[PDB]
Amino acid sequence: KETAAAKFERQHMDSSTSSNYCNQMMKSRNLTKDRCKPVNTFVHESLADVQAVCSQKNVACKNGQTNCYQSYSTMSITDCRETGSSKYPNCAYKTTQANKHIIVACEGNPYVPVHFDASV
Repeated sequence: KETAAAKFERQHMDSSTSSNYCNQMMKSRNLTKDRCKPVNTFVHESLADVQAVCSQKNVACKNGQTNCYQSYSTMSITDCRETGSSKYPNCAYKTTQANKHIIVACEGNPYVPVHFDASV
C-alpha cells in the first residue's frame, strides 16, 4: 500500500489549492472509499513548512502519546465535516476555511508527520 508518511500527505496535504472543495477532495484522496470519513483537515502550506513542525512545539497528543508538535505560526487549513444528509456512497461535506496552528504527530527517520492530531 503506502507508508505512514505517504498516507499523511494523501490525507492532509494540499499545497496547490470553494463550497464544493471537501466533496471533491474527500473523494479524490480516497477518504470516502470504504465509508464516509466523519471529519478531515487539509493543510495548504508547503510540504517543507508542515514537515518543519516536527521540530517545533512539543505537546501531548490527544491519545496521551508524547510525539505531537504544534506549529509556531498559524497555517491556512480547510476543515471538512460530514453533513446529516450525507449518506454513503454519496458523502456530503461542509467546507470551512481557517487559519489556525496545527498539531501533528511525528515518527520515523526521517522524523516526519504521520498523523494530524488537531487544529488550535
